[PDB]
Amino acid sequence: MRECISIHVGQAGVQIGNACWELYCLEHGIQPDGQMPSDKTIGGGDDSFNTFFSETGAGKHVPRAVFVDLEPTVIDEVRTGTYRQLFHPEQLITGKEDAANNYARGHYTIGKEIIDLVLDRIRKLADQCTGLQGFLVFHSFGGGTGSGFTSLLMERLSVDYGKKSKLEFSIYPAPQVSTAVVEPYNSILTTHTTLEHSDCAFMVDNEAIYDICRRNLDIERPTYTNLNRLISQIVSSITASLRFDGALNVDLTEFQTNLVPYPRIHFPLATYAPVISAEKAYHEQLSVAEITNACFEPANQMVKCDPRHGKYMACCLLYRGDVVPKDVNAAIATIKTKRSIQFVDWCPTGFKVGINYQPPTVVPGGDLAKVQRAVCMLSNTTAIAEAWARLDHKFDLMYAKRAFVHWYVGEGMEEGEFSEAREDMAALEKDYEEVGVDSV
Amino acid sequence: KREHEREVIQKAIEENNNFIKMAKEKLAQKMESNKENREAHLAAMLERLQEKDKHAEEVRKNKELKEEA
Amino acid sequence: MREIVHIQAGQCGNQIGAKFWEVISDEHGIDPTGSYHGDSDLQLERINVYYNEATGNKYVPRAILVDLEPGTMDSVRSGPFGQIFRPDNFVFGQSGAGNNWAKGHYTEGAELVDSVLDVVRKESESCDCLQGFQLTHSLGGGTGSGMGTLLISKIREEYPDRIMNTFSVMPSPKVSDTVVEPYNATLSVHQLVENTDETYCIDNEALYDICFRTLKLTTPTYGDLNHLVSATMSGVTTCLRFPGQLNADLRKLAVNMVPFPRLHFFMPGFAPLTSRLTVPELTQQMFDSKNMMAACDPRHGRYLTVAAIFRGRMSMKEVDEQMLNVQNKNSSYFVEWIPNNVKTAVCDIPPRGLKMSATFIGNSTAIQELFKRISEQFTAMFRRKAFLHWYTGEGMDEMEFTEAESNMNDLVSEYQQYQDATAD
Ligand SMILES: CC[C@H](C)[C@@H]([C@@H](CC(=O)N1CCC[C@H]1[C@H](OC)[C@@H](C)C(=O)N[C@H](C)[C@@H](O)c1ccccc1)OC)N(C)C(=O)[C@@H](NC(=O)[C@@H](NC)C(C)C)C(C)C
Ligand SMILES: Nc1nc2c(ncn2[C@@H]2O[C@H](COP(=O)(O)OP(=O)(O)OP(=O)(O)O)[C@@H](O)[C@H]2O)c(=O)[nH]1
Ligand SMILES: Nc1nc2c(ncn2[C@@H]2O[C@H](COP(=O)(O)OP(=O)(O)O)[C@@H](O)[C@H]2O)c(=O)[nH]1
Ligand SMILES: [Ca+2]
Ligand SMILES: [Mg+2]
Ligand SMILES: [Mg+2]
Repeated sequence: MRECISIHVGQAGVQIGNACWELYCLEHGIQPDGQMPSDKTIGGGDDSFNTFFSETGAGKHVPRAVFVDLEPTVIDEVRTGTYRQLFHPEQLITGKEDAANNYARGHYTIGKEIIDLVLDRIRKLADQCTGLQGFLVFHSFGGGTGSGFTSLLMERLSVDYGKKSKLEFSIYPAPQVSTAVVEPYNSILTTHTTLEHSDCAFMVDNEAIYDICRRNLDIERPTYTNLNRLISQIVSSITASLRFDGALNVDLTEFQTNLVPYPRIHFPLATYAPVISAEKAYHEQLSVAEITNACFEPANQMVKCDPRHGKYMACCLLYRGDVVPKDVNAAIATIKTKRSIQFVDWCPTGFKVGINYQPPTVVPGGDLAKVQRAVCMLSNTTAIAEAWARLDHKFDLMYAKRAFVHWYVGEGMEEGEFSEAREDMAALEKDYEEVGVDSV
Repeated sequence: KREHEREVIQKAIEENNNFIKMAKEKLAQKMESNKENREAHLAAMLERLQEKDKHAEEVRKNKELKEEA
Repeated sequence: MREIVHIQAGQCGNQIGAKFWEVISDEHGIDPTGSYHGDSDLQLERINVYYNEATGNKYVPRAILVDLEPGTMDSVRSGPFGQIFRPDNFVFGQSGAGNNWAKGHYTEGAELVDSVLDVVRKESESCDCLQGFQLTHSLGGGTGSGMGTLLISKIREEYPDRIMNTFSVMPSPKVSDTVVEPYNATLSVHQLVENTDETYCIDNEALYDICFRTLKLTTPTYGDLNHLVSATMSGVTTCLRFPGQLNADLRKLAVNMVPFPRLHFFMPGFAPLTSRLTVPELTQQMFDSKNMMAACDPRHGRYLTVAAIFRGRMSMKEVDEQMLNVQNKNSSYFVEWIPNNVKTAVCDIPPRGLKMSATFIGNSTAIQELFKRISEQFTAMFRRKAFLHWYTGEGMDEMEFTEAESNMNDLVSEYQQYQDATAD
């Protein structure tokens, strides 16, 4: 019951999936061959970790996950890597030719050749569930597959599963690690196409993560491996309420109720603490009060933007580890005194809090210190729209000269789809302005 | 009150079904339009290349005509 | 898994072609007999992009050698790496093209083109997933320029969805005194603007100037020029041949480099340029006009797009800092309406004989200087209708010359239009 199916799309989605599933295995005590000695029910069960793992008669715990990419070389590393036994081969799906950083190839020319096979494999996972809750979809904004195939997939999932919930983890581009000049086009196209199909989307700004790795972990030039280990901790924080239970645990769906006041306003800002190196964490106790305060420091946000220049519509705190109610209540009291957190006039101001007692885990060879307690704040702030404005501006610069547009038109797209997508983004920015205005 | 309860749940079903229906139709429209556009772009490209072939035939025809004179 | 088919045509095409295969064979640890004897797995990771595997673990270049006379190809065959090529992939006539584009394109070349296509199909059929074609050729002669462009058209007809890439050697009076060269080049450029996706402009003018002025070679040989060419071709194909993130295949390169379909002519550059370095120095030099393989000053135009490739063991932090520095300090020379238009790749494997090197690929509107130089030479002959009988005698019409000139001048106009454009 309450199963969640994860779908990892394109290089970024797949590589982040690697990092997340490895971390989940460590958190639950699952070996790379999928055995879990602590699990006494063989071949099934309804424990909390079963929302994310099915089981075979032979004791294997198998991710409820599909990996899909339009070329094989990234998923091939999964197929031959450390966790190769973890996945059934049919969960790992590849084509031969990728989308070449072109939304149109991912959604149409190339994506159309594999979409039916992908849905068939998702259906096999869905059939195993006794109460499927929804999907978690991981993908880049910038890549041709991450943008175009994800959009196609989300549209097809709405048809095949109706309003079954679909959440996204979406990688927002940064120039330090970007690989295509047309990423703003792909970003706007996929955000427009997916908007009415997604219930909640957590944007992960690669520049924010890049900065945190440089500044907090003293990593000179972060790699995708550095970025993805940090990202996976944030994803783990957010999915922890689904995978563990405890008296103080609050389900992700309850946070979602508070976080989404209108269907289109569904992009929470995540902020995570503590991000600290072993060297600096040694002989340093980071209290509940300290990690909570860090949630309101924009340096720790997953998306670059300034909530102090915006208004809040909701604030959720997701704690894990050695965290007791009295300390959380005292920390929030302090914050409400010292920080001006301004809410819109039509929302209550109380923070919604969940606590999971299982402490954070780290993967061997990482740069993150292992800590006794951590927190992820999820906030609904008008400031998140800053991220749209930056992308929309880059789109506008190129589109005004129709730069690169012929690559899309040559694959069957029309200029009307570009302008329609950009107009939807203009309307989204206007929606975020409007919810911030005081009531009459 | 019971009639109202029935109406509310049938409304929920109808709106879910209509969402699926319109998603389904939008997608079929988009895919057909894309297919036709891409095929037309390829057709035009081939058409131009085939005109080059014809032109080349004329060039050789022209050379042959010049030759005996 | 993503194969490239290589075609080399005419004297120049086969000369630089052979050198390219010698150079990357060494980089991938392939010996002249096709046997692998290398030290690192990174050498074999993407070997199938350029080589077929045969029995007994032999690697054979996916290469087709084309000419209308047999001399150069005989030279290649009894070369160092002559035996590495597939014998059936040598396709040659006997009568030559006499430095006549019309012979290459309409007459002699047209008689040989079908047997070349037979070899192309054989190589393409056995591909797991063909990405496209790369052609080496000169624009000044008759076979490479005329038959080379004919092959492009024919291949495009049967593979219209694949990428077509050329390494095109531009003629210069300094290197050769053949009078008809601007005709052959202008007729060629007319074909390339319509039918290739990306063309590297290898300018003999620039090659001669580097050899004479920089390398201080009093009398540069063709061998000297080709040394630059092979270094360059190695550099710009590094991201295709070794594992990597950026511009890792022909189509992703094109999507990053070509904002408008006709503007697909690149100015390559290489550092260091030496004959008998810090990251800041590498970076300075690769953006330096003295290091460009096309005879154009980038400070006389603006960059639409740039790809930079660094090779060797170096600090990626430093490379990132220096690339940001170059763009910031020279912001006027990058079009503001294409954000983030400079992409950088680093490959750990240096080229033979260097600790580190840098290769530059620019789509700069200053490339119009190259086309203007040709156009000037062209029009000087064509205004007085000089030497046209060579071409009309093969059946060509004057109007085709006019159209070719017209198209090339249009290409120049378009570079200027985008050089002049502003964001606001
Ligand atoms: C500047 C134009 C080319 C570059 C030079 C060069 C030709 C060359 O290198 N030639 C003519 C094929 C033989 C080759 C060289 O000969 C010494 C060998 C060693 C070679 O470079 N071999 C290389 C490794 C080989 O791959 C190869 C490449 C191309 C062709 C043949 C062989 O010789 C100085 N030439 C014609 C010249 O310098 C001649 N200059 C002129 O003709 C001038 N007008 C009088 C202009 C056109 C340059 C002088 C000899 C009078
Ligand atoms: N955080 C993170 N970002 C990544 C990773 N891989 C790629 N990206 C980002 O994703 C964008 C590029 O899209 P990719 O996911 O590589 O492309 P793809 O989905 O495989 O699509 P095609 O290759 O075009 O078929 C750029 O913004 C990259 O910085 C990763 O492992 N982690
Ligand atoms: N860089 C370089 N240029 C060459 C070489 N051989 C010929 N060329 C140039 O190519 C043009 C002549 O074309 P060529 O290839 O000799 O004629 P083809 O055999 O009919 O293609 C002239 O501008 C020459 O300067 C070479 O080995 N290297
Ligand atoms: Ca069990
Ligand atoms: Mg990819
Ligand atoms: Mg010659």
